Amino acid sequence: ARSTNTFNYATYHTLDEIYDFMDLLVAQHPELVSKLQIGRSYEGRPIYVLKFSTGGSNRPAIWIDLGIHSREWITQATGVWFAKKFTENYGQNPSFTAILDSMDIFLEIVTNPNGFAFTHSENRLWRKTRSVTSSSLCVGVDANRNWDAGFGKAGASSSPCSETYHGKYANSEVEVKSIVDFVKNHGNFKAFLSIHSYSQLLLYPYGYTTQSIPDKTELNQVAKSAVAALKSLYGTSYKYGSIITTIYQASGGSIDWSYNQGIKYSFTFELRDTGRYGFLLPASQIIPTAQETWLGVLTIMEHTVNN
Ligand SMILES: NC(=O)N[C@@H](Cc1ccccc1)C(=O)O
Ligand SMILES: [Zn+2]
Repeated sequence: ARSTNTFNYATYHTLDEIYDFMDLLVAQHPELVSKLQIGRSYEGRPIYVLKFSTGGSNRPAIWIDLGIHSREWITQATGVWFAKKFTENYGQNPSFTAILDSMDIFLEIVTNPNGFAFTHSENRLWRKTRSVTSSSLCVGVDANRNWDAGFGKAGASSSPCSETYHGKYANSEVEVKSIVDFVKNHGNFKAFLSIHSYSQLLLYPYGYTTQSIPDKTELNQVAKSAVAALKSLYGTSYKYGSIITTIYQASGGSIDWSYNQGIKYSFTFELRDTGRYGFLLPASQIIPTAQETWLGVLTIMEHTVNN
């Protein structure tokens, strides 16, 4: 309510509640976290990113986004928990402290604010953005089919009414371009993590082509380690591998774009579960999901620091 220590992390929140949370966190830890507005949504809502930094100019950074697909509520809920955990473990956990003393972490909890608000007021299963385009009565674009990586190719739909519609052209969605511009301007990101649900998978590039990435051997081992770490908590089983070999051919995905930009440690997490609840995961699983996911994320971060 009026203190991140009183905030209920075991329940799902609205857009306003999450945004308020950000202000409270920043007010409580001014020396560690700051709120940056990287753009505005199609409908004009501000797009915020939380920057966790210990100092420095343009220290190598880790990017983490959640909620690019509005209906995957477990992701924004995990992002809120992550934000609080960062402030609790710095100075207490030797590994994480080491990470923050040398790198910055950028966390975008609500990557698709228009769609998120829509899931709360009209359609709980909305997945796309909220932009409208003349030649169609259908609304929205699949933000994770809109990136400049094999755009328009197999793995995305060309019909505006489709849940996987890629849009008119790469980066047409302001929600996507806002991230692209910020990452490009920064120029020093070392890791790029995009979180989704559901399926319990840890994926690496590529999704748009069957071509194997040059760093396949290293990324596969990093994923193997992260999955083992995540499983150690509650025994949750995750599969891992390239997007195209694990799920299916998908074009215009964020991770493929970031990897092609030279950001080697690009991974997408697909959280719980494997279909029993799907997108409607019970609130009682928020904390356990967040706790185990953190172990997998920390593993990737550790590798990035020492590499
Ligand atoms: N559940 C869910 O959203 N799955 C992802 C799969 C994916 C991951 C990374 C790149 C491309 C595609 C989707 O965007 O459809
Ligand atoms: Zn998704």
